[PDB]
Amino acid sequence: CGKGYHLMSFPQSAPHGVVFLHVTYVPAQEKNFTTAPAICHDGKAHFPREGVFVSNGTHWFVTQRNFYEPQIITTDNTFVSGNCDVVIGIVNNTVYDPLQPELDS
Amino acid sequence: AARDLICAQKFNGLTVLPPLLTDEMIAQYTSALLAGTITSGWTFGAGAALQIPFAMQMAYRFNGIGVTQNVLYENQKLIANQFNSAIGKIQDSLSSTAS
Ligand SMILES: *[C@@H]1O[C@H](CO)[C@@H](O)[C@H](O)[C@H]1NC(C)=O
Ligand SMILES: *[C@@H]1O[C@H](CO)[C@@H](O)[C@H](O)[C@H]1NC(C)=O
Repeated sequence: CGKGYHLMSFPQSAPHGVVFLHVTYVPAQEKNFTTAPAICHDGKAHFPREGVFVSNGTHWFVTQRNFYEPQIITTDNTFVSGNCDVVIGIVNNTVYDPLQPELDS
Repeated sequence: AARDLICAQKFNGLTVLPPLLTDEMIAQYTSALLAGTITSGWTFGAGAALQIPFAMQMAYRFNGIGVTQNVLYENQKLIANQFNSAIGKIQDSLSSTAS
C-alpha cells in the first residue's frame, strides 16, 4: 500500500487496469539525542509504557518514537520492574509524583 | 581430452547471456540491507535511517510480539547467547548437510 506508513488509498479506473493513490506518512526533520533503556530512582528501575527516554544534554524527557513530543518523566508514563543492578546502561534521574503537590496542599 | 557438452551446445546456436547484476552487486545490496536493518531498525524502510541502540531495538521487537520490554533488560546476556548459538548451529548445519 505504498512506501512509508500507510494512511489511506484511493482507486482510479484506467484502461485494462486500476490505479491506486497511496497516502503515506514520511518523517522529515531529524535530531540527535542521548538515550537510556531505563531510569534508576529510589533503588528501582523505571521503563516507559509507550515511548522512549531522551536527553537534550542536561534534563531527561520521555517522548513518542515517531514524533518529538517531550514531557516530564512521571509515575503515570513509566512502570517499575526490579532494581538497578541488572539492566545495562541504566542512568540516574528523578521521577515526578503527581500526588506530592496534592498531598502538600 | 574430450569434447565438452557446452562446446556442443554453443556450436549449435544455443548461447547463454550473463545477468545484468554481477554477484558483487548482489552482495553489496545484501550488505546495505543488513547494515540498515542492524543500525537503524525498520526506519530505513520507511524513509531516512534513524539510528538506535540494538538492545533498545530488540526491546521494541519484544514489545511488538506482546512481551513487556523489560524481559530483554533482565535476560539480555541469555538472549545474545541463544542468538549466537543458533547462528553457530546454522553454520554447522550448512557445513554438514548439502541437500
Ligand atoms: C547526528 O550526529 C551524527 C554524527 O555526529 C551526524 O553525522 C549527524 O549529521 C547528526 N544529525 C542528525 C540529524 O543525524
Ligand atoms: C546512581 O546513584 C547510585 C546511588 O545513588 C550510585 O551508586 C551510582 O553510581 C549512580 N550512577 C552513576 C552512573 O553514577
